[PDB]
Order: sequence, then structure tokens, then C-alpha cells
Amino acid sequence: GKDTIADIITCIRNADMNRKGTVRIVSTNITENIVKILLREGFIENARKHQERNKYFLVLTLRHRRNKKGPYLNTFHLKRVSRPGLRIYSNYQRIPRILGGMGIAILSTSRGIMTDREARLEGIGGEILCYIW
Amino acid sequence: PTIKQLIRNTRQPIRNVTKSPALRGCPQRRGTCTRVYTITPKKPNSALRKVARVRLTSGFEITAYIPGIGHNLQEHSVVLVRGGRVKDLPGVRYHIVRGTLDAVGVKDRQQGRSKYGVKKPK
RNA sequence: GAUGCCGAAGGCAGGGCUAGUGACUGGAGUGAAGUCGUAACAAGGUAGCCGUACUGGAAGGUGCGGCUGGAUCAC
RNA sequence: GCUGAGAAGCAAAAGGAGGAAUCCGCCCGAGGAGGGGCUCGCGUCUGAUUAGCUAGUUGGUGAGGUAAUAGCUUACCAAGGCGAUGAUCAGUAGCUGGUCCGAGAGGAUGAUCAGCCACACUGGGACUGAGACACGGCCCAGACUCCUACGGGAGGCAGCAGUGGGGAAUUUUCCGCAAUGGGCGAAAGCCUGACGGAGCAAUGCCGCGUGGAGGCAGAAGGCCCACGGGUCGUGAACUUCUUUUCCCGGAGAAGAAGCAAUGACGGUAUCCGGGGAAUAAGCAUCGGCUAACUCUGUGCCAGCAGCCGCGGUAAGACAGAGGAUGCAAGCGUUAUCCGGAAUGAUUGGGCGUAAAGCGUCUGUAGGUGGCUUUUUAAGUCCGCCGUCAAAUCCCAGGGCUCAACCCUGGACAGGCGGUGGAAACUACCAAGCUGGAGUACGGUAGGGGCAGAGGGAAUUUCCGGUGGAGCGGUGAAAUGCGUAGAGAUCGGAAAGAACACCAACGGCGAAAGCACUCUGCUGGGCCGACACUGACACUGAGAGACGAAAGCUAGGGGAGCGAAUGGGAUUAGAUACCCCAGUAGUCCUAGCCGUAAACGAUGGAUACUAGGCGCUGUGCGUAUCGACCCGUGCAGUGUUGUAGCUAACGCGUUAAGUAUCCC
RNA sequence: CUAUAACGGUCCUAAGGUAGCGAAAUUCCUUGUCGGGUAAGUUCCGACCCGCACGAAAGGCGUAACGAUCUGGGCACUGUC
Ligand SMILES: [Mg+2]
Ligand SMILES: [Mg+2]
Ligand SMILES: [Mg+2]
Ligand SMILES: [Mg+2]
Ligand SMILES: [Mg+2]
Ligand SMILES: [Mg+2]
Ligand SMILES: [Mg+2]
Ligand SMILES: [Mg+2]
Ligand SMILES: [Mg+2]
Ligand SMILES: [Mg+2]
Ligand SMILES: [Mg+2]
Ligand SMILES: [Mg+2]
Ligand SMILES: [Mg+2]
Ligand SMILES: [Mg+2]
Ligand SMILES: [Mg+2]
Ligand SMILES: [Mg+2]
Ligand SMILES: [Mg+2]
Ligand SMILES: [Mg+2]
Ligand SMILES: [Mg+2]
Ligand SMILES: [Mg+2]
Ligand SMILES: [Mg+2]
Ligand SMILES: [Mg+2]
Ligand SMILES: [Mg+2]
Ligand SMILES: [Mg+2]
Ligand SMILES: [Mg+2]
Ligand SMILES: [Mg+2]
Ligand SMILES: [Mg+2]
Ligand SMILES: [Mg+2]
Ligand SMILES: [Mg+2]
Ligand SMILES: [Mg+2]
Ligand SMILES: [Mg+2]
Ligand SMILES: [Mg+2]
Ligand SMILES: [Mg+2]
Ligand SMILES: [Mg+2]
Ligand SMILES: [Mg+2]
Ligand SMILES: [Mg+2]
Ligand SMILES: [Mg+2]
Ligand SMILES: [Mg+2]
Ligand SMILES: [Mg+2]
Ligand SMILES: [Mg+2]
Ligand SMILES: [Mg+2]
Ligand SMILES: [Mg+2]
Ligand SMILES: [Mg+2]
Ligand SMILES: [Mg+2]
Ligand SMILES: [Mg+2]
Ligand SMILES: [Mg+2]
Ligand SMILES: [Mg+2]
Ligand SMILES: [Mg+2]
Ligand SMILES: [Mg+2]
Ligand SMILES: [Mg+2]
Ligand SMILES: [Mg+2]
Ligand SMILES: [Mg+2]
Ligand SMILES: [Mg+2]
Ligand SMILES: [Mg+2]
Ligand SMILES: [Mg+2]
Ligand SMILES: [Mg+2]
Ligand SMILES: [Mg+2]
Ligand SMILES: [Mg+2]
Ligand SMILES: [Mg+2]
Ligand SMILES: [Mg+2]
Ligand SMILES: [Mg+2]
Ligand SMILES: [Mg+2]
Ligand SMILES: [Mg+2]
Ligand SMILES: [Mg+2]
Ligand SMILES: [Mg+2]
Ligand SMILES: [Mg+2]
Ligand SMILES: [Mg+2]
Ligand SMILES: [Mg+2]
Ligand SMILES: [Mg+2]
Ligand SMILES: [Mg+2]
Ligand SMILES: [Mg+2]
Ligand SMILES: [Mg+2]
Ligand SMILES: [Mg+2]
Ligand SMILES: [Mg+2]
Ligand SMILES: [Mg+2]
Ligand SMILES: [Mg+2]
Ligand SMILES: [Mg+2]
Ligand SMILES: [Mg+2]
Ligand SMILES: [Mg+2]
Ligand SMILES: [Mg+2]
Ligand SMILES: [Mg+2]
Ligand SMILES: [Mg+2]
Ligand SMILES: [Mg+2]
Ligand SMILES: [Mg+2]
Ligand SMILES: [Mg+2]
Ligand SMILES: [Mg+2]
Ligand SMILES: [Mg+2]
Ligand SMILES: [Mg+2]
Ligand SMILES: [Mg+2]
Ligand SMILES: [Mg+2]
Ligand SMILES: [Mg+2]
Ligand SMILES: [Mg+2]
Ligand SMILES: [Mg+2]
Ligand SMILES: [Mg+2]
Ligand SMILES: [Mg+2]
Ligand SMILES: [Mg+2]
Ligand SMILES: [Mg+2]
Ligand SMILES: [Mg+2]
Ligand SMILES: [Mg+2]
Ligand SMILES: [Mg+2]
Ligand SMILES: [Mg+2]
Ligand SMILES: [Mg+2]
Ligand SMILES: [Mg+2]
Ligand SMILES: [Mg+2]
Ligand SMILES: [Mg+2]
Ligand SMILES: [Mg+2]
Ligand SMILES: [Mg+2]
Ligand SMILES: [Mg+2]
Ligand SMILES: [Mg+2]
Ligand SMILES: [Mg+2]
Ligand SMILES: [Mg+2]
Ligand SMILES: [Mg+2]
Ligand SMILES: [Mg+2]
Ligand SMILES: [Mg+2]
Ligand SMILES: [Mg+2]
Ligand SMILES: [Mg+2]
Ligand SMILES: [Mg+2]
Ligand SMILES: [Mg+2]
Ligand SMILES: [Mg+2]
Ligand SMILES: [Mg+2]
Ligand SMILES: [Mg+2]
Ligand SMILES: [Mg+2]
Ligand SMILES: [Mg+2]
Ligand SMILES: [Mg+2]
Ligand SMILES: [Mg+2]
Ligand SMILES: [Mg+2]
Ligand SMILES: [Mg+2]
Ligand SMILES: [Mg+2]
Ligand SMILES: [Mg+2]
Ligand SMILES: [Mg+2]
Ligand SMILES: [Mg+2]
Ligand SMILES: [Mg+2]
Ligand SMILES: [Mg+2]
Ligand SMILES: [Mg+2]
Ligand SMILES: [Mg+2]
Ligand SMILES: [Mg+2]
Ligand SMILES: [Mg+2]
Ligand SMILES: [Mg+2]
Ligand SMILES: [Mg+2]
Ligand SMILES: [Mg+2]
Repeated sequence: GKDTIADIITCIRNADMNRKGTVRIVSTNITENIVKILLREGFIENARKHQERNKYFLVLTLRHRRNKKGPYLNTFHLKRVSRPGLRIYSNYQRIPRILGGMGIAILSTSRGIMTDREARLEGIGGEILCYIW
Repeated sequence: PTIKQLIRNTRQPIRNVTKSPALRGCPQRRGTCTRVYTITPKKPNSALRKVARVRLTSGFEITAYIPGIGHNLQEHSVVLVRGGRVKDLPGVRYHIVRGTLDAVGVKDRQQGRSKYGVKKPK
């Protein structure tokens, strides 16, 4: 648990590859925000919170299998960019865009977390958390 | 691999190693022939190859190949040698430019004459 | 003018580093064809390999320990 | 103005032009701009087979010195300064605007052109001066060249040309101050091998040419041909048109700047006329990559080749011919650099078997590090300013007929510095929180380790009794042991070493390893409870400890086994396999060695991803109220196997899967 | 290819000289041959091995320190010359 962000991302990727809709993730401001964003983008069905023994679990419903489990044309990819060993930052004009914009990029900036779209409207650069296909 | 390790300078390039050290970074060098003789090629290529040992301006002694058909070269002759490798003979990394200094041009060669140092026939 | 201090070559001495060369000798590489053997690959005709010690013209042999990248048979 | 607390003390000049006006000067202050001197942050090659270096060295005072701060100098005081983030030492190198390459990230390099440094025959000094430790100045020493009437002198091309020499290789002992720039002068002007030009050279980049249009489909010739014909080929010859270039004549600039004058280039660039297709195409390649094919000549010869490789009688790979293809006033070969090369990998690789996981731990520096709230604003982000010289690259126009080249204007990057904001993430500051890591408590399994007791088979030898010919051994034998009584058998002693069954695809250990039994000293591990601390974590360069067997030093001990050694065979030989003997060693104490297929051929931590069948230790519920039994929670351990991974084999919750960190 | 002999045959013994060293306090022929030191070296140092006739407790081979030891060379110094 040296990195929480990468961990969330990873659990998602694993549950996804295994064709399961439901994931338990540990909550945190970052986690919660990231998931919110993930919802307003439409990458994930629904999110909700649970509590036991002062632990918080966000469970995430995931988009249903593609017209069977066997014949899948599409998966859902996640990639950590800035990680504890190398922190990647970008100014306004270097802000990444994924596959011509089909995917998104998550930024942590002065005004909070957002997508690259929001950064382009508001004109801010910052730290790039991950890429999402 | 580990960034921390890369910052100890764990990537270093392998320098370019020349194929003709005796030239010392030159297109050609002039030399005098110590000996002219023949050698047999590595099998299964059998023939008799024309080679001469040349002592150069850069001081080295090498063994260089003489192209074409026939030659007038003999000891205490001043020739000009150029690079390039003969896959046949072990140790022979150098040719002898034909048609300059003491090596005349190949007699009666009509085609690709520039390689062998031959005038154009009228 | 003379003289003191500092003073470059020049001198001597021992050092560190490198260049070349040297009777003889140790091994390495390539040489179709030479000599001696046949160690290795099949259970390679005593299973093979690693460490190590002793010995042998030479590949090697045996001892001690280890492993299967061991065949046969056990399933 | 300078010295100085002050009192005081001390310091300057130059005239020349003109008939006069006035001009160019002179001395002392005080500014300005430009040019220099210093000082500091950052960036500024390879080597650990270079690990300690430094004593005016690192600082303090007092005196000196410098244009100025300063160990710049000197005396005294103190003991620092630098260094595993690479000092010192060695090796290489002028650096930067830039140039070449690259999709980019960045690699290599520093010619011309522009800035800076450094040097001037080899070393060292100063002098003059605003400025030098001074290329065509001085002084000395040294090496070398010249002149000398031999007593003495002269000199410094890494200035322009030029000669020798070295070399694969790099140009005329040319013209001119007309332009621009310098120096001196009141000006006239003088000097400028800076510079402006010419000449030589395909060295390179760019433009143009070597003809345009038509040309019976008939002939000569080359070559191929199944002799039918194909192909050089509209190609030439041939007929017309044109004249860039060539040749012969004419005229002829801008460049020159405001009084005319003054042009090295040059009678050149350009413009007009007269002839006339007239003056002008080569070089590689043709096996595959790679575009382009056949024939004669040769026969593992002669030769080719960038790699693979061709060539022993019909060679698309040699040499010749014809034909074709590629480029074209160039075409090839060699050298150098980047590319392709993901082949040193940040973007962008790997480590079970292909090269590659230290033998295994403990841990120092170092790197990363859980959640919540606040703070700060170092990173990070946004705005504005300064600068990062001009030339080059990029964009937009303009000029030489075009292009190359030149000129104007402008800018993205990206760097550094100042300032105003933002506060999510890293970082900091203050307080919190348990799920990570620990402590206490209570349990429980264990060949964990060290130390001390005890036990039995078996074997060997020795002492007897019996007995009386072979034992032992091999594929078959023999050496060997035996009538001096062997082996066999019974009874006795003595000694050492190893621990049958249990034992199992079982247990513990960090690994190595650890098992007859017992007891003592002690290391961990796991499980259940909130009892508690509250991030104390994970890894680990150097460093430390442990580390099978063999081996060694010193002292013991010595049954069996057994390197070496000896004998017997086997065999062409047998320094081997087999047999008979048997020394080191194997054991114990105290050390050293530090290696193994030290293997899961798989570094460690964490998080997350179907199962099925098993086992060990425990806990819970159930079953009975104690052994099962069942279902389950953990911790480890084994076998099949889904997703996914992999070159395949296979791995697959004990990953070789999906991610993060360290080595 | 000349050479030499890792390899084989045979003879004889109780067995046939291993490690290391080697023209040596051991080498006869012999001032062996080669290298070095010297203008010139029968001595000296290093090496070859053809050890007349090395050799393992009559020890073999190394070796720092030491010697009124034996033996070669050099600087200083001198009537040794
Ligand atoms: Mg930046
Ligand atoms: Mg990488
Ligand atoms: Mg290359
Ligand atoms: Mg000196
Ligand atoms: Mg000396
Ligand atoms: Mg030899
Ligand atoms: Mg050899
Ligand atoms: Mg041969
Ligand atoms: Mg064999
Ligand atoms: Mg075998
Ligand atoms: Mg085998
Ligand atoms: Mg043996
Ligand atoms: Mg034996
Ligand atoms: Mg064994
Ligand atoms: Mg006065
Ligand atoms: Mg005066
Ligand atoms: Mg006058
Ligand atoms: Mg007057
Ligand atoms: Mg002034
Ligand atoms: Mg550089
Ligand atoms: Mg002092
Ligand atoms: Mg590239
Ligand atoms: Mg130059
Ligand atoms: Mg310059
Ligand atoms: Mg100077
Ligand atoms: Mg000179
Ligand atoms: Mg000087
Ligand atoms: Mg002065
Ligand atoms: Mg001067
Ligand atoms: Mg000077
Ligand atoms: Mg000069
Ligand atoms: Mg002099
Ligand atoms: Mg002089
Ligand atoms: Mg003079
Ligand atoms: Mg010159
Ligand atoms: Mg010359
Ligand atoms: Mg020359
Ligand atoms: Mg040239
Ligand atoms: Mg002028
Ligand atoms: Mg002027
Ligand atoms: Mg003036
Ligand atoms: Mg002139
Ligand atoms: Mg010029
Ligand atoms: Mg010409
Ligand atoms: Mg030209
Ligand atoms: Mg020309
Ligand atoms: Mg040329
Ligand atoms: Mg051209
Ligand atoms: Mg035509
Ligand atoms: Mg005309
Ligand atoms: Mg023209
Ligand atoms: Mg005028
Ligand atoms: Mg004309
Ligand atoms: Mg083709
Ligand atoms: Mg060819
Ligand atoms: Mg080439
Ligand atoms: Mg044939
Ligand atoms: Mg024939
Ligand atoms: Mg033929
Ligand atoms: Mg024919
Ligand atoms: Mg040909
Ligand atoms: Mg031809
Ligand atoms: Mg070329
Ligand atoms: Mg590369
Ligand atoms: Mg490589
Ligand atoms: Mg690889
Ligand atoms: Mg292998
Ligand atoms: Mg391997
Ligand atoms: Mg390991
Ligand atoms: Mg290993
Ligand atoms: Mg180790
Ligand atoms: Mg550790
Ligand atoms: Mg620490
Ligand atoms: Mg931290
Ligand atoms: Mg955090
Ligand atoms: Mg610029
Ligand atoms: Mg343009
Ligand atoms: Mg134009
Ligand atoms: Mg410009
Ligand atoms: Mg900027
Ligand atoms: Mg800034
Ligand atoms: Mg905050
Ligand atoms: Mg805290
Ligand atoms: Mg014990
Ligand atoms: Mg008993
Ligand atoms: Mg009897
Ligand atoms: Mg007998
Ligand atoms: Mg007896
Ligand atoms: Mg009796
Ligand atoms: Mg008996
Ligand atoms: Mg006993
Ligand atoms: Mg275990
Ligand atoms: Mg055991
Ligand atoms: Mg215990
Ligand atoms: Mg508390
Ligand atoms: Mg280590
Ligand atoms: Mg130890
Ligand atoms: Mg042992
Ligand atoms: Mg021994
Ligand atoms: Mg002993
Ligand atoms: Mg015994
Ligand atoms: Mg035995
Ligand atoms: Mg024997
Ligand atoms: Mg004996
Ligand atoms: Mg025998
Ligand atoms: Mg025995
Ligand atoms: Mg021991
Ligand atoms: Mg090893
Ligand atoms: Mg083992
Ligand atoms: Mg049961
Ligand atoms: Mg488990
Ligand atoms: Mg397995
Ligand atoms: Mg499996
Ligand atoms: Mg793998
Ligand atoms: Mg013979
Ligand atoms: Mg024999
Ligand atoms: Mg023999
Ligand atoms: Mg025999
Ligand atoms: Mg006998
Ligand atoms: Mg005997
Ligand atoms: Mg015998
Ligand atoms: Mg011997
Ligand atoms: Mg031996
Ligand atoms: Mg010897
Ligand atoms: Mg002698
Ligand atoms: Mg002796
Ligand atoms: Mg002797
Ligand atoms: Mg004698
Ligand atoms: Mg000599
Ligand atoms: Mg001699
Ligand atoms: Mg003497
Ligand atoms: Mg001697
Ligand atoms: Mg003897
Ligand atoms: Mg003796
Ligand atoms: Mg004796
Ligand atoms: Mg003695
Ligand atoms: Mg001694
Ligand atoms: Mg004494
Ligand atoms: Mg003295
Ligand atoms: Mg006297």
C-alpha cells in the first residue's frame, strides 16, 4: 500500500478483466473524487459507500459484459502515470489527450481533481494521476 | 531498471570500433611493400590469392589484397592502400588501389573500369 | 657600485607513472589431411553434472558431499 | 580635493594657430555612457585495477601590499578544509552561439561565420603606460639559423602571399585603398596583406545546356534467334524551325557618400547586331536485399564479394559482347559520424530453462512510505516583467530573370532571475486516527540451536570351549585368509562410529541443515482476545554474522568405510570399471577456509484477481456435553486447473497474472 | 620436411629416481651453448639439460634477519700503480 491510487486503479482493472461487475475499494478523498469523476464520464455503472469497524468501502458496479462474456471486442484500460518514483507534471499546453479524446486524463490541480477537458476550459496545468481508455 | 540505479549511471554506450585501425582515420594511406606472395583461402573456396605485406606511414605492417587480373608489383614499391575486407582470407582487411603510384591499372579491362584504374579506350 | 630575500634554465639524488626492447619460458587461436587414445551426446556402453582433494601421457579415474538438466522400472 | 577625531598638513598648469573675433589644447574636481578587474549560485568529459588528500593548507588578530575585496604577503593564535553524491592522482579536451542526424525523447561534433578564453622559438622577469606582464618592444638564460675584416653582432611567418619537410590531401612570392572599419592630423592628407576584389581547384550546394518539330516503316550494321523473325530504333541518316551557350563585332552601368572631382573590380555584369545544329555525355549496376538479362569465353583455374556466398562443361554471381536499369556533369570506391539498433531501453528491454537473482540473513547511509484535519508555499500551476547578442533553424513578405544566396519583420519552444496570485498532489508545521508495524496477556505444535546424562542391535578385534578342510570372492577366476586349527557355532570382555521399524507426495529452521532416549539453558512461529503505543513501516550501496562436503593448523581418537598406494585379474594396452588388502581423511575439542546443480535453476515487501481435491497447526459454531463428526475463520504446506501471461514448455492466490517501491 | 618422441615392443631386477633443482662446494670432455655485465670477461649473474657421477631427515627446494664467511660488480677515496 505504498501507493493508494495505483491500488484502486489496479483493483478495478482486475475485477474488470475477470468479468465481475462488483468491486470493493477502500475510500479516501482522492478515491471518492476519482470515482465521482469516473461516474460523470460514464465509465462505471454506479457507486456507493459502506462502513464497518471505522473502515470505508466504496463498492462499484461495472458496465455489463459485451453481448456475452466470451466474445469481447472491448475491455476497459487504466494506466498510472505519475507514480511515487517519477512525478509527471504538465503545463497548459502539454496536457495529454487520450486517443484523440475518446478516453480521458485525470489531473490533480490547484482547483482540485478534474479531467483534461476541465483543465482546457479553465487553463490550468498540473499533476497527471492516470490515463483511462 | 530502477530509476535510483539509473542515476548511478548504469547506462553507458559501446563505442564504435573501426574496421581498419592501421589507417588511423583516413581514406587511404601510402605504403611500401615488404613482401609479395600468395596465400590459400579458407576452405571450401580454393584458389591462389595475390596479397602483399605493406609497411605504412602510420608505422604498422599489414597484409593487403591486390584486385584485378595480374600485377607488376614487387618489393620496395610504393603503393596506396584503401579499406574494405576480404571475407576469404584471415587477417586481410585492406586492398590496394589500382592505377595510382606504383600499381598500374589492370590491363585490358573494359567494364567498371574506375574500380581498377583504367583509361577509357578511344 | 655592492649586498639580502625571492628567483628560470643547469646539477645531484631517491621516487611515482608509462614507452620500447630482451636469452628463455608459460599458455591461447586458426591451420582438410599426422600421432595417442575415445572423455561427451542413446542407460554413449562404469548415468550425467557442480564444489573439492589425491593421482594419471592426455581426454580423464576414484573418494566425499550435493542436484536431476537421470534412462530403466515403479503409477 | 587627499590624509586625519581634530588640530592641522599637503598638492596644479602649456602653449600653438589667426590681423582680431575665435578655434584646437592644458590643470583640478563632479557626473554619463562604453571598455576592463574581481566575487558568488547553477550547468560544464572517461577512469575505483586512482582512497585518503591538504599545513599558507581551512579560519582569527596585528602589521604590510594591491586600482579594489581576499593567505595576495608575513608573524602569532586556533585545528580546521575537502572526500565513497568520487577528493586527490592519472588520461583526453579550447568553451559557447551553432553544425550533422533523430518520429520525438535526445545522440555525435565545435571547419568556414559571430562572441569569449589562451598563446606568440622554449622558459622567467619586469619597464613604459588609462590600458600589457605586450606576436612584427626591452632584459636574461636556453636551443637553433644567418652575417663577420672572427674582435663581435643580427633573428623569430601559429600576419599576407611563398619555399622546404610531414602527409591520402588543401591555392597566386596578384591588384587596389574606390567602398566599409581603424590610426594620427586644424585641415589638406598619409598609412592600413583589416578589408574590398581578382586568379587557381567539379571541394560542395544551386541554375542552364549538350538541340526543338517532323521523319517511307524502306536500306547498311551490331546482337539474339526454335531461321519464321525479334531487338538496338524514330534511333541515326534525312527535311525544316530556334541560338540559351560558342564565335565575330558594337554600345556599356549601379556600386559614390550631395561642391565638383574621385572605381581596384572592368571596358566586367547587362543590352543590340551578324554567322551557324552549329562548340559540348559519361559513370555505376543488372543472383537476393535491389530497379534492370541473355549470349560467347573460362572450368574450384583466372577471378568476384557489403552479408549470405558464386566458380569442378552449357555460370542470370567471373571476364567479353549486345541489351536494359539508375543517376546525371557528375558517377563510383574508401574513411568519419548519427540513423535503422527497442543493440545500454526516461519515453523504450530483460533476468524459471535463451546472457542474467548476491548461498542466506541482521542492519548503517540512501530511496520510497497508510488514513483525517490545519498550516506553510519548497516543488507544482497561472498571470505580468527582465534577459537568454547578431547570424543560423521556423513562419510571413521583399530583392538578384529563377533557385541557391541576401534583406526586413515577427514568434513558438525551452532555460534562468524578480514579482502577484492558486492550494489539489509531493514536501513542511500543528493536532488527531487504527487496518500497517510492534509490546503485554493467555494458549499450543515442533528432528530449531547449544550443553549434560543414558540405550540397544550390528560389526571388528582379542581371550577361551567345540569341531576339523576348506573359507572368501567373480561374468568365469586368481591374489588373500586356513592343519601354527580358518570359516561355522556358544560364552566372555573391549572399542569406536552410526541411530532399523516409526518415515509420510509428514514437522521445524533465514539458509546451510536438523531424527535412539532423556533432562536442563534458549531462539523464533502461529492462533484468540482490544489490554496497550500510535506509522514506530518496506528495502538495503558499503559493513557484519552464519554458511554442506572437501581441505588445512594444533591436540586427541581410530571399529567400519575408503582418495592415495600395492597385489590379483580383464584388455592390443588398462596408470580404469571388478576383486584382495589398506594410509590420509571420515569422529571429538579449539580454530582457519567461505566455495557447491548453496536449486524452486524463481531477491524482498504490499495490494488485488474461479474453483476442485488434499494435509499440519490452532479458533469458532454444531455433534455430544468428550473422541470423532460436520460446516467455517485464519497461518503454512501439496496436487490438478478458469481468467490472464508465456517463444514454446508451462506458471496459474506459495504466479512466471494485474499494479507500486527498494536491491 | 629435416628433426626430436608424448606412444608401443623386448630384457632384467627387490624395485627401477617421483616432487623439486640442475655445467652446481657436484660437469669429465669444458673457457659447453645462448643472454647480460666489460673497450676486451677461463671468474660473476640468468637460462638451456647432453645430471661422466643432483635428489628428498647422511633431508629436497625456498627464505627475511645475521656473518672479522666465500664470491662478482659499482660510487667515494686514495703513492696500490
Ligand atoms: Mg517547467
Ligand atoms: Mg524502463
Ligand atoms: Mg553503425
Ligand atoms: Mg628545477
Ligand atoms: Mg631520476
Ligand atoms: Mg608447451
Ligand atoms: Mg594448443
Ligand atoms: Mg594440418
Ligand atoms: Mg565414452
Ligand atoms: Mg558414461
Ligand atoms: Mg546422459
Ligand atoms: Mg587411481
Ligand atoms: Mg580403488
Ligand atoms: Mg557421489
Ligand atoms: Mg608645490
Ligand atoms: Mg609639467
Ligand atoms: Mg600660419
Ligand atoms: Mg600669431
Ligand atoms: Mg573626469
Ligand atoms: Mg561538449
Ligand atoms: Mg604562517
Ligand atoms: Mg530513434
Ligand atoms: Mg582553421
Ligand atoms: Mg574568430
Ligand atoms: Mg597575454
Ligand atoms: Mg615555428
Ligand atoms: Mg616570454
Ligand atoms: Mg605604471
Ligand atoms: Mg605589439
Ligand atoms: Mg614577451
Ligand atoms: Mg611575426
Ligand atoms: Mg639569448
Ligand atoms: Mg637575441
Ligand atoms: Mg632586437
Ligand atoms: Mg602563411
Ligand atoms: Mg612540398
Ligand atoms: Mg610528400
Ligand atoms: Mg582538393
Ligand atoms: Mg580607406
Ligand atoms: Mg576611411
Ligand atoms: Mg579624428
Ligand atoms: Mg599590395
Ligand atoms: Mg579577404
Ligand atoms: Mg578551369
Ligand atoms: Mg562550378
Ligand atoms: Mg569551372
Ligand atoms: Mg575528384
Ligand atoms: Mg546539378
Ligand atoms: Mg528528335
Ligand atoms: Mg540567330
Ligand atoms: Mg543568362
Ligand atoms: Mg559624384
Ligand atoms: Mg548574340
Ligand atoms: Mg529485380
Ligand atoms: Mg560485379
Ligand atoms: Mg560499404
Ligand atoms: Mg557442370
Ligand atoms: Mg569447351
Ligand atoms: Mg559456359
Ligand atoms: Mg546455344
Ligand atoms: Mg559479367
Ligand atoms: Mg557493355
Ligand atoms: Mg560522391
Ligand atoms: Mg539508440
Ligand atoms: Mg550491445
Ligand atoms: Mg533482450
Ligand atoms: Mg544451459
Ligand atoms: Mg542461465
Ligand atoms: Mg536465491
Ligand atoms: Mg545462481
Ligand atoms: Mg557472496
Ligand atoms: Mg533488512
Ligand atoms: Mg533508516
Ligand atoms: Mg518523507
Ligand atoms: Mg499520502
Ligand atoms: Mg539569436
Ligand atoms: Mg521564404
Ligand atoms: Mg523572387
Ligand atoms: Mg532574422
Ligand atoms: Mg521564456
Ligand atoms: Mg519564474
Ligand atoms: Mg493542504
Ligand atoms: Mg504527525
Ligand atoms: Mg550434544
Ligand atoms: Mg550389548
Ligand atoms: Mg578335537
Ligand atoms: Mg596362502
Ligand atoms: Mg600365532
Ligand atoms: Mg584341538
Ligand atoms: Mg571365528
Ligand atoms: Mg561402549
Ligand atoms: Mg517452513
Ligand atoms: Mg542426519
Ligand atoms: Mg521453545
Ligand atoms: Mg493517542
Ligand atoms: Mg551487499
Ligand atoms: Mg566463519
Ligand atoms: Mg570436513
Ligand atoms: Mg595435503
Ligand atoms: Mg589431525
Ligand atoms: Mg584402520
Ligand atoms: Mg575395504
Ligand atoms: Mg593396480
Ligand atoms: Mg607397505
Ligand atoms: Mg596389469
Ligand atoms: Mg579392511
Ligand atoms: Mg571446526
Ligand atoms: Mg557461485
Ligand atoms: Mg542443498
Ligand atoms: Mg474424517
Ligand atoms: Mg494460505
Ligand atoms: Mg508445481
Ligand atoms: Mg498448476
Ligand atoms: Mg518469464
Ligand atoms: Mg619422416
Ligand atoms: Mg609400456
Ligand atoms: Mg616405453
Ligand atoms: Mg606386453
Ligand atoms: Mg625377477
Ligand atoms: Mg619386492
Ligand atoms: Mg612389483
Ligand atoms: Mg624430473
Ligand atoms: Mg606429475
Ligand atoms: Mg627451474
Ligand atoms: Mg662456464
Ligand atoms: Mg645442495
Ligand atoms: Mg653430478
Ligand atoms: Mg672444468
Ligand atoms: Mg654483451
Ligand atoms: Mg658470455
Ligand atoms: Mg677477477
Ligand atoms: Mg649459473
Ligand atoms: Mg645417484
Ligand atoms: Mg647429497
Ligand atoms: Mg636418506
Ligand atoms: Mg643441511
Ligand atoms: Mg638468504
Ligand atoms: Mg659469530
Ligand atoms: Mg656522496
Ligand atoms: Mg710513496
